[PDB]
Amino acid sequence: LPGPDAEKWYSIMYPTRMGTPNVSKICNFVASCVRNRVGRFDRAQMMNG
Amino acid sequence: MLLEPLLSGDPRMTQLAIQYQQYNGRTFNVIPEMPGSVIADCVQLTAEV
Amino acid sequence: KRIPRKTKGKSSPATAEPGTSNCEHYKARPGIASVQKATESAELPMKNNDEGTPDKRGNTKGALVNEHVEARDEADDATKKQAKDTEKAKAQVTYSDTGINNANELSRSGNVDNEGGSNQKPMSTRIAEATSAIVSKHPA
Repeated sequence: LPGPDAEKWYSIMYPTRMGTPNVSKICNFVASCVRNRVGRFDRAQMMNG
Repeated sequence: MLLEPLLSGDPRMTQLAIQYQQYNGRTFNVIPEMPGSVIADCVQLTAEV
Repeated sequence: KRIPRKTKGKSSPATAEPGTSNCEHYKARPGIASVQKATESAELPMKNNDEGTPDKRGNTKGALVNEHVEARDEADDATKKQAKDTEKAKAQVTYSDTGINNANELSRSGNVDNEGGSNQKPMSTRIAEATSAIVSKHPA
């Protein structure tokens, strides 16, 4: 998404993207997640480029 | 130019073909059949090596 | 030997001879210089359409503009070039403002990338940002 600051936005938008190093509650949630359900998964392309 | 209009989004091609349609929906596909190509054969040979 | 290159790439008795006598007496009937100057007008290959194409680093090169507006301004520029080549104040053979409604035509531009999104931020900065989001440093 556009804007001058784009650092925090990937971590906020995608909770299943981070690593799971420890047995903290955040990683306890993230290690109990599915992984093929992140980002784009469908589009409708009608013209070449 | 060389290969530059093929870089217009979706470069994952297989084979080139050009076609038109009449008014009644009938089309005419023309698919030129490629001969074997020397640089790609050499790339496959050096990949085997 | 030692041929030059157009582009850089990786590295940053008595002989009377009664047969021939070459002086004069035939003029070119359509004209040698005129017909060959037409030929070297026609000899030049087509200029390239590098718009909407990736560069070395991966960013789409060209200006940020709507696709249809770029196609219409491109027809405008071709009409002005035709006017300068026929040396009138208006090109008699015109490419724009024709009777054909062509409001759906699109010529390629730097607005759209290869995947299908916009180029408000270039792809190198987008990739660098998406990988600089997740880093980690040493503890104090």
